[PDB]
Amino acid sequence: SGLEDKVSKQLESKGIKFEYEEWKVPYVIPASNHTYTPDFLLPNGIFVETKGLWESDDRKKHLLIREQHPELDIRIVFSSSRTKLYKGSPTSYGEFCEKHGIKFADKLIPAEWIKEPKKEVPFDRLKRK
Amino acid sequence: SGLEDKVSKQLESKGIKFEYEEWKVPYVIPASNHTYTPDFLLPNGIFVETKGLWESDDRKKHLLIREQHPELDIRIVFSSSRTKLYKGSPTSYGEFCEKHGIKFADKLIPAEWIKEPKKEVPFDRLKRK
Repeated sequence: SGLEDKVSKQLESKGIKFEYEEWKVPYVIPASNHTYTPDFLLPNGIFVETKGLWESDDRKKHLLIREQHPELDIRIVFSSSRTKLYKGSPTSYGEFCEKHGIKFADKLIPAEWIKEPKKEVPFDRLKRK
Repeated sequence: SGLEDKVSKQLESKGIKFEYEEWKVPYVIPASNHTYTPDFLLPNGIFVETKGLWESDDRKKHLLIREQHPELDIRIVFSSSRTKLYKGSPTSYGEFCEKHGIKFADKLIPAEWIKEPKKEVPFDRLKRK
């Protein structure tokens, strides 16, 4: 940077010996608690989230929720699952979902999902509104 | 949204009783591990970070570092300590530092800091670049 150079030029001019970016300090960012509210809950126990732009954080949230709540069946309906993860990415929302076993579809809830046999939803583990 | 509207219309048209944003799924964002590399380390054991823009995440980082490594003396030299935290915020970088006990200066490292008596830095706690 320009700032680092000024400071650097300062110390040297005054003959101050110093160390630069020589040392690393470890630290941990504490685990945090959050909640996610799926857009729709179908009678057969299927949760459905609708999504246009699907940002990095949101993808991680889904991967985390699947790891933490494997008995939850949460699927996604995209305006377009072809959209690429980011600017010049080669990977698309749909591809990502396929890689992680996230069931998805475009524009509307597929007819077959609505018809899957109802399953138990662990509501005790959830918090209402 | 167009997507939430179309999907709920599709559901209503098929007679599906669905709950909308009725349930909160709790989840945890895992603790993460990092390392911070101060820009300079003076002979007397004082570390100095040079900062221009200083974002919300960078600030939060500084507080975690002070908490986890209270044995280190980490100070900040800003391009301007008058800069506001974020657009609209009334609080400046300099006021954030005073509120949290972080020593700071503007543009160049204060001569009086350079002159403070040496304090041994516990390098066993740190990791070389």
